[PDB]
Amino acid sequence: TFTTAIVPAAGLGTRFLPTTKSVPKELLPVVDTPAIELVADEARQAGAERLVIVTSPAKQSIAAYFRPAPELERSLEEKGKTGQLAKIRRAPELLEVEVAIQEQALGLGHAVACAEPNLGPEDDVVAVLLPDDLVLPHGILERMAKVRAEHGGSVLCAFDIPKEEISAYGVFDVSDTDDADVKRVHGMVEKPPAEQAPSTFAAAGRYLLDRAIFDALRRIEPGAGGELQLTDAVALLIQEGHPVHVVVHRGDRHDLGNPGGFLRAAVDFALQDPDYGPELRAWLTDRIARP
Amino acid sequence: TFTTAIVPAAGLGTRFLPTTKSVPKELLPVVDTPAIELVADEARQAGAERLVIVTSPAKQSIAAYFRPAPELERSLEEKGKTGQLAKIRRAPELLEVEVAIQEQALGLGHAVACAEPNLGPEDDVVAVLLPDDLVLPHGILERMAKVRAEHGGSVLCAFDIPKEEISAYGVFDVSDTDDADVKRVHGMVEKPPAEQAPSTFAAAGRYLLDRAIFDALRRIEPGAGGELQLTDAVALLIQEGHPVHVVVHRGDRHDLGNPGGFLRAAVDFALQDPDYGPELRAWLTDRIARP
Ligand SMILES: O=c1ccn([C@@H]2O[C@H](COP(=O)(O)OP(=O)(O)O)[C@@H](O)[C@H]2O)c(=O)[nH]1
Ligand SMILES: O=c1ccn([C@@H]2O[C@H](COP(=O)(O)OP(=O)(O)O)[C@@H](O)[C@H]2O)c(=O)[nH]1
Ligand code: NA
Repeated sequence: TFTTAIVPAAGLGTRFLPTTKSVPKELLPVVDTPAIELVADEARQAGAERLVIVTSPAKQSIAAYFRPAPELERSLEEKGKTGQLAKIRRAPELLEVEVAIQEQALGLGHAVACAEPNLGPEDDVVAVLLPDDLVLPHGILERMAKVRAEHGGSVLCAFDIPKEEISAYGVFDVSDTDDADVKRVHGMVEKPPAEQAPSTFAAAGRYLLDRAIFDALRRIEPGAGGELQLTDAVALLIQEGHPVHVVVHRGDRHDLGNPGGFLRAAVDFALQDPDYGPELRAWLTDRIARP
Repeated sequence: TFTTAIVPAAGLGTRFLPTTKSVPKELLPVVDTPAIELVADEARQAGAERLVIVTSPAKQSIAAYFRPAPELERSLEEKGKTGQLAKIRRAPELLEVEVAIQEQALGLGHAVACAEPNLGPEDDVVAVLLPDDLVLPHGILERMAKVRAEHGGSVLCAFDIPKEEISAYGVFDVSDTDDADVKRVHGMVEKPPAEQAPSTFAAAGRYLLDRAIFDALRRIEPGAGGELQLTDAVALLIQEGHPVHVVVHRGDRHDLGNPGGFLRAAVDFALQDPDYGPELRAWLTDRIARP
């Protein structure tokens, strides 16, 4: 049981210039649907009632997407576009949405800290979903919530990636529990060489964090500019005997962080859509047989 | 010889809801570059010195895209990201851009009519580029200008589409000239059944229009709700003996009007981009051979 999910959405998306000069990265469509909607939908399916979106001053339009649009709805109703009407009603009815402002892009720990004013006394634990990761099928947070129910404390997420390929990620130092997909976390190493990787478990952008994380984020050594390393806040909770576990995702994943990975997501989803799939698959079938 | 290009961009992209509730269709990226920049570049490559973008009040932001971004530019300089800096300076430096408002989306003829106040004393001919078409590899307007230099009057654009796939388009009733890719236009049929199509030449969204089109757009019978169609204006000029020719494009084209056509564009470009091609091709080889 968490009721509040936090989405850190305050980057620029340099890798998507020049589009992200004018469009927030999180509003970019996967086929026809903004990435932020796909992440809100995952959060709702795992039981979120509220979504706190952390954004920069210039990207406040992310949240405006989740507000009703009576005029557009009326216009669409008047033209009998009932299918398109349902699509625009979906995000505003998923859950309650609020914005927290991160004044400057000081990193992920700082972003999470910026959400604390939006929490209530009922928020003993909060979900955190990074919008550049899609984790499929939906439900990693449900597996994580079961871990929290049995062990208390905080829960993280990993992908299983061979050591030869993991050096770009944070890698957990782990030991076994009674469940093979659930590991006790002793720590994390940033970007180990293959030979020094403590495991094949690479950190993924899903979190179920005890409310104690906020106090840990205030107690850690800030960075040069005021960057608060979420990883250091987790290490502090560990040192103070807070239970931290990880669930290993065994499904598919997509990385919306660069245009290449984004395009893979979009093709993957379009090919399953009966409106787009057949005609795109036939086109692709010929396109890739030629230069 | 034209210096002004008009881009009608005032539709809602219904086919891209729910994204187009918040993001103008014409700012959506093809790999990482907004559609509108690709169209602007085609215009500039045909010798346009000015872009008049016709848009709705809701979609004026398509304007800011073409403005300098000082703080963003300085940030990239400071980080030494010379290649990304060039990406964001490309659009503002392509050509002069201005905006004309279409208050309500009453059709393409009405949209073109909205750009008339932006014309100066030398705009005897104007280019029109529909932003949902890409004409590859090198556009077509330079070829159209040559036709206008030979014959006077106005020039249209067609794709060569088999009769059994042509029924979604306007189809020209034509006769031959000396040049196999230039036809004399006698008329245009809307959405003929295959067996009735007067040719395989489907109307494409490029035009080189004599200034006389604005008077034709004033004299044609408005629609049920005030919809002027460019079609009726062209037919009226033809009736009055205005010469109308069409150039048949034989190269490639993309349709950015729907999510399917848009992804085909993105995959086409990414496969030719060395940053994505080889790996994307293999990904695609596997992906299309499974549901
Ligand atoms: O809510 C957030 C999300 C990210 N970031 C930071 O902003 C950058 C993320 O940029 P993004 O994820 O948009 O990717 P880019 O394309 O800019 O590299 C990194 O420095 C993150 O630490 C942040 O401060 N707040
Ligand atoms: O500048 C323009 C461009 C289009 N339209 C009209 O708007 C509709 C098309 O909208 P759009 O091209 O965005 O496509 P959609 O996704 O809505 O079908 C057609 O009736 C066009 O004639 C318009 O009034 N002004
Ligand atoms: Na560019």
